[PDB]
Amino acid sequence: HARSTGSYSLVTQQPLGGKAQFGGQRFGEMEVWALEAYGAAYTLQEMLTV
Amino acid sequence: LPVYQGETTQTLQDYLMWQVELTPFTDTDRAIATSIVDAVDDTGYLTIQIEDIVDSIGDDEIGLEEVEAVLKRIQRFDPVGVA
Amino acid sequence: KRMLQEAVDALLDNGRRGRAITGSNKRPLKSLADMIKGKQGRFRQNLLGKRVDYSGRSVITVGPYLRLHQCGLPKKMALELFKPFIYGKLELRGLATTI
Repeated sequence: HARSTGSYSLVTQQPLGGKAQFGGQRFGEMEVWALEAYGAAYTLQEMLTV
Repeated sequence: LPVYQGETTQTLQDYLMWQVELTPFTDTDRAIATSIVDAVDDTGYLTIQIEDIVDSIGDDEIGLEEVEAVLKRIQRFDPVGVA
Repeated sequence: KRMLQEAVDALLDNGRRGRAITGSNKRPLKSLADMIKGKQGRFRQNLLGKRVDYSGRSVITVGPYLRLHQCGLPKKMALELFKPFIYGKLELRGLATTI
């Protein structure tokens, strides 16, 4: 399963999720912890805005 | 609560707006294109006349020829029925 | 007025005071505080629980070749993630006058 640009929700405007009509994966908090362990703050800004 | 998917295309009107925005258009050109796209019915025919659009523009510099050129660029839009 | 005060309390917090259930379901309702607290609140899924766009569910295989500074992305998964890049290259190369 992959996605480039599909459909988002009305509630909180996020994509659907677990392959329900071309969804996407879910990012983890351990993962953002590890990213901070890398300290790529601009990467997190892209992750939270783009 | 319920599933609340909340995902649907805006009758390609959002698709048309994105495609027009996807094409390189100037800020004034983008505004004119957005105004033209707003003047789109479900069938795909413009409700307002070109003179009505020019009046809604409210710019002395805005003319019939420029509006027609913008509409013609808008006419060859992404999906069919954009006449 | 006692009914009204109880109803307002249930609207704020049902789990604390009272038990409101739906039709044919005995489960409680999700009050204005319920969607704030617990594992299914706003604060949860705020910690980047939000869904990922360019991602998902690939399987692992052994790379005897494909040295460390490399990885193998299957081609069927490709052409989707970088589709905007494909469009940009196509427009830049004069291969697609239109999107």
